[PDB]
Amino acid sequence: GSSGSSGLLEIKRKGAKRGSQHYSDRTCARCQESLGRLSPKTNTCRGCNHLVCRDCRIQESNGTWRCKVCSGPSSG
Ligand SMILES: [Zn+2]
Ligand SMILES: [Zn+2]
Repeated sequence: GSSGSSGLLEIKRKGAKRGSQHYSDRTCARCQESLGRLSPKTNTCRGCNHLVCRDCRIQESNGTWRCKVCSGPSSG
């Protein structure tokens, strides 16, 4: 005769109870800089609707602008 069994799980979550005040940050999407002073609402790339600074974007016509990755060359 013979037999054998096994099995186990590992749970790991944030830890802190359900209550995270200000659990959101605003950092560039190309340089991940501190966009604190800057405005993320307006600093949104119309291309990929992402968050970038006034340094990782390019000025375009029709008062539009896109991120280097967008306005710049193609990227896989
Ligand atoms: Zn973009
Ligand atoms: Zn940037």
